[PDB]
Amino acid sequence: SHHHHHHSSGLVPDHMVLHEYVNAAGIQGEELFTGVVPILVELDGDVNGHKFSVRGEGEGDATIGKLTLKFISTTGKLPVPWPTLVTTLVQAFSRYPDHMKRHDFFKSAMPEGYVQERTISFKDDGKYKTRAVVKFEGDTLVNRIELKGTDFKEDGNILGHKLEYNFNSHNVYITADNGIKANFTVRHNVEDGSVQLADHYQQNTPI
Repeated sequence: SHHHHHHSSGLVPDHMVLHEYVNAAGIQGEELFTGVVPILVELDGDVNGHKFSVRGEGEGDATIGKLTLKFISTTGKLPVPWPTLVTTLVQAFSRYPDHMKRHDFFKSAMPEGYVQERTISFKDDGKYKTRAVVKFEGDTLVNRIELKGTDFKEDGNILGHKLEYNFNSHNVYITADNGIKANFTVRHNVEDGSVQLADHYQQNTPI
């Protein structure tokens, strides 16, 4: 009724390539994750009124907890730093040890999927509200997202693009909600050596 994911991310050279490593610890739909699974990501966003869209493609291998995703901004330059979109842009690919596969809400909701909603509050700055559908549509796992960002400072670390293009490791704590809830705090390195925290509040509902 309470476990975590450990997440590690590599961001590689408007465009971003993301390599993700995720495993669970702390304690029917699984058959779609035996192989390598193609992934499609679509995000439509508005931050302080700045509209943008992101499209991503890649594939995931949940038996080892690895994902590779390539993203492009289809509307030109992003109004926010790519690192701030990483957690929004598929926790079904987390590797669960055999002894706790019964807690894998994300795979067991498949193929029908789940709705994933978050509020992400950047400390001393604005917030994102996100709503996503994560599901299989044929042989492909899709993550379809609407993101609304509000209350950001124009000279802050987000709209001012002061975050380093890298990503730290995090623990994502998960408990049963007939869905799940999760809470965690992301740490973003800032170009002046400070850290920008981003509190994540998440609720997932099966479809």
